[PDB]
Amino acid sequence: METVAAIKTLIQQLAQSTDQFGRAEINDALRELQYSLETPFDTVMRMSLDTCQVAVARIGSDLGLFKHLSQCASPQSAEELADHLGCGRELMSRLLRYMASVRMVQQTDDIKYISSNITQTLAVPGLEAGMRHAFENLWPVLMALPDFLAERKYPDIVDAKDTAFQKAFNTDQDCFHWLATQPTRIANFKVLLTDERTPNFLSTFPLEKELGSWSAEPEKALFVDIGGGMGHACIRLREKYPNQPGRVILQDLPPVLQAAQATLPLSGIESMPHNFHTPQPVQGAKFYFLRLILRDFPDHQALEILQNIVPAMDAESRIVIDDGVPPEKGARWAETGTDICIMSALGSKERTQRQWEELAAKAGLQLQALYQYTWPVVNAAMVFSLQ
Amino acid sequence: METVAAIKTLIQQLAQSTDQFGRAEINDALRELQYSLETPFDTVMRMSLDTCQVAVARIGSDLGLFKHLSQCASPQSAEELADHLGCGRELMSRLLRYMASVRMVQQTDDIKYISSNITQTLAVPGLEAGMRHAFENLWPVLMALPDFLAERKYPDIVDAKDTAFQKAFNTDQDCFHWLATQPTRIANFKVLLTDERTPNFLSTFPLEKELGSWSAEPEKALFVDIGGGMGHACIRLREKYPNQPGRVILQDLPPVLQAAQATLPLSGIESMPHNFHTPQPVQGAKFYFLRLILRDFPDHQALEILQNIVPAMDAESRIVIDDGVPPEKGARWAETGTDICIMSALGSKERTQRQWEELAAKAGLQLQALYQYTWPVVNAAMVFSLQ
Ligand SMILES: C[S@@+](CC[C@H](N)C(=O)[O-])C[C@H]1O[C@@H](n2cnc3c(N)ncnc32)[C@H](O)[C@@H]1O
Ligand SMILES: C[S@@+](CC[C@H](N)C(=O)[O-])C[C@H]1O[C@@H](n2cnc3c(N)ncnc32)[C@H](O)[C@@H]1O
Ligand SMILES: CSC[C@H]1O[C@@H](n2cnc3c(N)ncnc32)[C@H](O)[C@@H]1O
Ligand SMILES: CSC[C@H]1O[C@@H](n2cnc3c(N)ncnc32)[C@H](O)[C@@H]1O
Repeated sequence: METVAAIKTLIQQLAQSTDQFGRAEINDALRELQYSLETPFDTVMRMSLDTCQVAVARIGSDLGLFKHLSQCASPQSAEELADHLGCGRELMSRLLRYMASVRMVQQTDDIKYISSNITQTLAVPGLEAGMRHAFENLWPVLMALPDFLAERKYPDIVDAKDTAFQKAFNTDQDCFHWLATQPTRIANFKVLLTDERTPNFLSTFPLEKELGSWSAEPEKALFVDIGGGMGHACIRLREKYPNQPGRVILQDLPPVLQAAQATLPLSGIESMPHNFHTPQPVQGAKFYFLRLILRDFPDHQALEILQNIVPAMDAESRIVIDDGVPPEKGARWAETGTDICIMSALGSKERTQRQWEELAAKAGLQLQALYQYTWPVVNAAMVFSLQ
Repeated sequence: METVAAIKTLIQQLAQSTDQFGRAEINDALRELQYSLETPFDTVMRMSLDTCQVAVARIGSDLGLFKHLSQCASPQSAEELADHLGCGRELMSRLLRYMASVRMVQQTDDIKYISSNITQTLAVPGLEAGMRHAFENLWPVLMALPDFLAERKYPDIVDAKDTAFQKAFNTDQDCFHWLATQPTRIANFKVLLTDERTPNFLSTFPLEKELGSWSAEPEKALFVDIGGGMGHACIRLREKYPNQPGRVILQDLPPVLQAAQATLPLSGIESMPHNFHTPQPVQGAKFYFLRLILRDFPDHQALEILQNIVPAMDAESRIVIDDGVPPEKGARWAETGTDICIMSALGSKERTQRQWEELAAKAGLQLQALYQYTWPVVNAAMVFSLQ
């Protein structure tokens, strides 16, 4: 209709007028409008059928469909794609019709297919690995959660070894120990670590202000990236602040450090094997950095991780927790759905600012500053000192 | 910000101004805009987390939360709901924060909780049963589909006994036969049958034109509702055309007829046990009516269902197929996701108009008229005659 076409034009123009945070606000508003305007039948159909997207994306990934379509220079028929990818022709046609209906691909007026933005996204290895993680790891845990809670009379989940994960995968191990026995899941996780989120904390972190008159002499450490994965934070730090002296150290387990060597700069960033359940070896660093680490642990274990760092700190040292800080009320779906998932798989939780401060106070830490860098979903670098 | 509030105001006014079909078009446009404006990370987070809605709706149903909240006269704290419903207080608080973020409930400015439109929807028994069906029946089949297809080198699914269902539930039975052996699932399906879709075919079906000079004597049947469930079509027919002569007959299996007695009118509608895989007993009826029946069967079995009716027809008899008629191109998510689901569970498929005509021609039937009654997703009463 002319009205819906005009709605689309105006929302597209408003989205172009603003920045990425304004666009995120607009998208959340579109979701709220959808939910408020759907009929009861629509609500049930949406909940029933939006499930299809993850399974169908998993199939397209298995087939290599999104990568292939992303590199195509002209629209492709369903028969061409089926023959190229080794898929039944009718199966491929039905899959593509569904995918086009949810913009996973685009369907042309002559019933051929081209890449959409979502096609290109699912072709990126790290983002593809995120979707595959949702299918193979998250889905079974969420499928097990309702009956787990029912059988246990709805307990408050507090223990990584006693949550829905153990029911879903028929094991008594916690998720992290179980994963070490699953090579294909490990391989997918290694690809998942190559995804770099944007924006990052350096977009708003006032580094020179927080540094003050800290001296890197004689040979002190500026930045210790604890569980840093591929070291993206270290790389971006050296990129934005190339002249700031001090050691920059990536700490992780040996297999992921080995994976990180391929893309690490030739010099300037150390790779130090370190298990963050053991005392922090680097003494007196300016910043001990924990990005998306503590969210994966219940309070008692997250506390242990902080307690292992505290003895290494001097008066100028800071622990920087870079993580989600959802609000007391009005939290968005992308910071509450995470909470349900990490509850069900890891026994952990999202933490408000007050909850972060309580946890850190148990380690003897005090919040000095908080630097938000995403909106409306809150990710922030929280700077803690001793006392 | 102010912009988001203005978008909501204007879209709400436009939605109020139009009818249900215009609102459905607007909602589809809002979904398309959301998908087109999300970031790559947003896409993966959405696919990862929208899954949570079905699991959390199942938990809320298990707790009786939506029915309870729907009958509350004031906002309720999370502690009050937890204590009343027998749920851990922190678990209840986290569940409610997530539900509020996806409008499954509403959160007030003082962090209490009231019903939303979706709360009320999930409190309705038939719609609740739809959500429970999505969780317990659809989700396992979709979880099994990618590896089923991979192990079988991506076959065209054509057989109700050889699809993802058999892997999901570790059985050689087809879905309907297996479900008949599962009493709790049967009970849920009986509640699901009490949901009546709106609008229905009588909103556009020119009954008097199709009847012509047809005579109901001697004791002939006007309308035979084959697999009619609770008999809603019979009830609405008698309601809209109370003076039209001719028997009106609800045909289904005995347990469903028994369930239907509670809500059936005291006179005017016959309850006749009949299995639609067997020859049709009522001879020379004007309309043999099949609503949302044939979509659940692959072509050879749907053909058998029609062939069991054809010998009962005289020259004035018509078979009326009331079902989805998705377009050749540009089909919507609510008529393609259905296709993927019924492929994976039942071996069946959605059918375009041309595919319906091919199938019916195998039974000796010819399309006379097609009366659409929903938009933009196509449901239509297709009228077939002999020859
Ligand atoms: C969320 S991932 C990567 C987060 C990373 N800081 C980032 O934002 O780029 C968590 C990281 O913690 C690492 N890790 C898990 N257990 C660890 C342990 N016991 N000691 C050190 N690192 C660990 C993983 O190998 C992984 O690289
Ligand atoms: C989609 S449901 C209800 C459809 C119904 N026409 C309506 O629109 O409400 C399918 C119906 O077919 C019935 N059914 C399933 N197998 C049947 C059979 N073999 N013979 C007769 N009815 C059957 C079920 O009991 C159910 O009522
Ligand atoms: C976008 S990739 C991260 C997504 O997967 C979920 N997730 C990530 N890592 C884990 C993990 N180790 N265990 C359980 N869920 C996870 C998070 O809720 C998020 O939605
Ligand atoms: C509102 S319920 C409609 C849903 O029922 C689903 N469905 C799949 N198999 C069956 C079945 N055997 N019985 C009833 N509904 C089913 C379809 O996928 C559709 O999304």
